[PDB]
Amino acid sequence: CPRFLKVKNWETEVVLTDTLHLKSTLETGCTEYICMGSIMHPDVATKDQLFPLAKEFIDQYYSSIKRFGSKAHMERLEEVNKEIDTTSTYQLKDTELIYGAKHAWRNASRCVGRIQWSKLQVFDARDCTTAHGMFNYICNHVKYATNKGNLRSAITIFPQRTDGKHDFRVWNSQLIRYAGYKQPDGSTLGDPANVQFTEICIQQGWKPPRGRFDVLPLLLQANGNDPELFQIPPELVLEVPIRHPKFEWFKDLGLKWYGLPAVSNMLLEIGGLEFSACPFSGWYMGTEIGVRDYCDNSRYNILEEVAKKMNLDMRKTSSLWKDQALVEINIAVLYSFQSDKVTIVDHHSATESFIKHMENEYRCRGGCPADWVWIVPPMSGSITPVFHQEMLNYRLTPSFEYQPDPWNTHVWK
Amino acid sequence: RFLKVKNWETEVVLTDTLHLKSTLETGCTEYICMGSIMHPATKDQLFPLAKEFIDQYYSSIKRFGSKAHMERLEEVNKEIDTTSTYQLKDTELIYGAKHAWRNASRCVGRIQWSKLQVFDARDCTTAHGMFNYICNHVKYATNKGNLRSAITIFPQRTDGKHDFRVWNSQLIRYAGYKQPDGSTLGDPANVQFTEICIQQGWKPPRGRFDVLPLLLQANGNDPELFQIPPELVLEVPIRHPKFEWFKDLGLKWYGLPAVSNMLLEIGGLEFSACPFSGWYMGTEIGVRDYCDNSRYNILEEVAKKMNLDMRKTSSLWKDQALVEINIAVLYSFQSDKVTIVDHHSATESFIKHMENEYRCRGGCPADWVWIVPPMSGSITPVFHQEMLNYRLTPSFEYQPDPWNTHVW
Ligand code: HEM
Ligand code: HEM
Ligand SMILES: Cc1cc(N)nc(CCc2c(F)ccc(CCCN(C)C)c2F)c1
Ligand SMILES: Cc1cc(N)nc(CCc2c(F)ccc(CCCN(C)C)c2F)c1
Ligand SMILES: C[C@H](O)[C@H](O)[C@H]1CNc2nc(N)[nH]c(=O)c2N1
Ligand SMILES: C[C@H](O)[C@H](O)[C@H]1CNc2nc(N)[nH]c(=O)c2N1
Ligand SMILES: [Zn+2]
Repeated sequence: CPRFLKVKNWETEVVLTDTLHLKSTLETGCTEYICMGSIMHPDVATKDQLFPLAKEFIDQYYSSIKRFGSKAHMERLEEVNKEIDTTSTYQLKDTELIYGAKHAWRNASRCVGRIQWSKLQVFDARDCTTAHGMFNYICNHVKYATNKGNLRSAITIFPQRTDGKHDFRVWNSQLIRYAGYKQPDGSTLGDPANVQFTEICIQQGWKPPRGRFDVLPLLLQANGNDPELFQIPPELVLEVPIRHPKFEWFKDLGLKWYGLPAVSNMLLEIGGLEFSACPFSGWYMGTEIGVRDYCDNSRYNILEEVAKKMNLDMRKTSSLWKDQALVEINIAVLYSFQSDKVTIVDHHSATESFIKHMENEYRCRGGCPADWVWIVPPMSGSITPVFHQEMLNYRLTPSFEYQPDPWNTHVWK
Repeated sequence: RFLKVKNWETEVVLTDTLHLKSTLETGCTEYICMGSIMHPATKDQLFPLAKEFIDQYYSSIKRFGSKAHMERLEEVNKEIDTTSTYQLKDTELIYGAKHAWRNASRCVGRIQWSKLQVFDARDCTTAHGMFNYICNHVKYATNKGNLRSAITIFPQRTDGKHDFRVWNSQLIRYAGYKQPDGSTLGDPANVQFTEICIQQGWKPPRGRFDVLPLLLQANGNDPELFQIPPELVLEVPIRHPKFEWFKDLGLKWYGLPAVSNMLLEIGGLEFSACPFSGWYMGTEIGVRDYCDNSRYNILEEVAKKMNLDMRKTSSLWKDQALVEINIAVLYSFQSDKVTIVDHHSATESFIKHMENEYRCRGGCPADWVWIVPPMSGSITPVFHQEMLNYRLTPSFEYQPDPWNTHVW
């Protein structure tokens, strides 16, 4: 690989130089002859696999605190090596855990919100042993991160994987999501993205209200045991009813959304250790709700009803009735969150912040891996500055990774 | 290995085998993806490239290994020997030009690829000849508004000192003028090219929509200026179907999009002058040409006339104005019966095209970064379509601007 790589911004002519790609660890999926940049997704570590992975992370940590090569650095290396020898695994210090989690966010090429990466509140839940205890930790996470609408980014980290038969898992894909119910006639009530998980909950004992916006229960697995159901206390679930500053009829659509986006199905990898339950939360970019959740055809799919109430001609695509309604929906989402004082960022502000963040990372870190396909927002892409910014994508560790859905792998007791 | 692509909206899965036929590089490696980077012979090298292309041509007409196939291979071999190059048959030129379009991973309009009028201009020797060929192209492709796809192919490169080049980036474009007070009148994308035309003698009208002259280089000589006859240049005044004040913005655009700075590569031969044209997708004018900060940059003016609150980004005033501008563009072209396609229809056609190509050909190289439209991405079907990008030949390639290589 070449030592310096240049990226250009085609609207400002700014050229940045990346050297950080030389620390790339895992594979992108691309080759010299094919690029998999738009592919959405392109039994443990042995003692011998673990040694070099831990040393790499420990070296990186001691370099970050300006103590590389120090007595404490060499001592930590030796203590980790011994621990891997006698137990075939090792435990992270609290300092290392916090550094690792922050950097997994810093390295997340698909995240436009990373200017905030260093202000992550890390909750250490490695002492947790039961699903009730997981429920307690998650309730505390939700209450802290919500903060009455002044949202704060946070992560809660449950015990790492050991032999793969004792995984901690949150079976929910996000901590707060709405149920979906398939009907005998083929229609769907609620959120069509969550139909599979809803059916699982119902099979596990959940009594479904069968409404349009039913907060799903938590389904929590500790130490490889069968998962258990818990209802989040509704006073902890902050929600925003959606209304429009101009269209009085918009509130009559009965739409609302939850304030806290909190991913709970990813895997956090630090120094070769695997934290399979590590729910993390931030705050929304408006388009995640107003474009994807609401206007995706396989989601709530409200473009038609909004367009009807806007009295647009919906017979010709070239009237751009979809585009016109999509903007108003996103105007309403941003207006409703700001009116209720719940943190939210519009796509113009977020992408301008990300450009400033990326320039700082190139200057102070030597690069910033970024996945253009994910960074550019799903509406008005080219009137945001990220559209014109060349990006390099590569995988640094620590990182957040996808993992198989737990119902596909769990050995029922 | 067989590679699968999934559409996440329809859950349709396609299987790609065609990528096994590529050997040009993408720029990516196993460790770094450059998918959002815009730009990442001899007798010795020529014959294998020639043979590959002849092979796929005779394989395409189902006479692979025929006597005609055998004879052409040896004919081409003797010619690369005795002349250091070779000349394509007419049938081969047409096939190679259609397939360069079919292979253009960044083009959402490829459902049309085999409806392409190919104009053979390989006997051209002077800039006057190029001008005549180009005027004929423009008149044919414009067709009084019923636009027809076309390409004109000038003589191939020989030693690199005798290149044919269209110095314009598109056949029809608007001049851009650096103002004394610091700003820009016209189109800022073209400020440099406009200055070169003035430096070469063109008398600029210093307006907002001044059609640039053609600047044409033949056989490596200095380029020459030519005015396209105005009756050949079809233009559309932009008005809005509800905002009657929109026409008072004074906006217009040309109907014929015609790229003239790329390089066409067929069987290892390089055609440095190959202007090709089709018809517009509305967002090309309404989103990029009008609203890029480094282009005409009219969002502020439009949002003014709509009386939108412009103090905070979160009112989405930019997004509102953007949609109205794009409604006006489509409405104006359609009212004047000038061919144009909206991004919803275009991307729908491209998904259908992908389906056709997977069935009959085993895949379709496609660049998601370029295929997805610059507005309303995820409400178009391409947003949810996984795509494999790879380089098949014949192809269109970028080349350096001639004013950085030419010696006068
Ligand atoms: C603080 C405000 C934040 C904002 C505005 C934000 C914004 C976003 C957005 C818009 C996406 C694309 C989401 C999608 O289309 O599904 C994304 C992806 C992602 N974010 Fe952030 N995020 C924030 C906080 C966080 C935090 C705290 C973490 C982890 C510590 C994080 C990690 C990620 C990851 C891993 C992805 C990619 C996951 C995937 O591949 O699906 N984000 N973010
Ligand atoms: C017939 C109607 C056509 C439509 C609607 C169409 C649409 C488009 C659009 C919207 C783009 C992106 C352009 C940009 O963002 O600057 C594009 C790219 C491209 N088109 Fe098509 N196109 C058409 C015809 C053609 C023809 C006839 C050719 C060649 C014979 C062609 C070759 C290309 C190439 C090579 C690119 C990629 C350019 C690059 O790499 O920068 N297109 N097309
Ligand atoms: C922490 C946070 C901030 C924010 N603004 N939005 C979210 C929800 C969107 C989102 C992510 F960001 C990251 C990951 C997922 C889930 C991965 C799903 N993959 C397979 C499409 C996600 F759905 C989370
Ligand atoms: C044939 C045709 C149909 C259509 N719809 N639009 C156009 C103009 C846009 C366009 C292209 F398509 C292809 C290439 C360029 C040149 C882009 C500049 N390079 C340096 C990125 C272009 F600017 C041409
Ligand atoms: C940096 C990035 O590659 C660049 O802005 C690309 C992105 N996608 C694009 N897509 C199209 N259709 N046209 C473009 O000019 C671009 N520009
Ligand atoms: C096929 C394609 O990769 C898929 O639709 C991706 C595109 N980009 C995205 N970008 C974001 N932010 N979120 C997404 O879910 C997707 N989906
Ligand atoms: Zn790639």
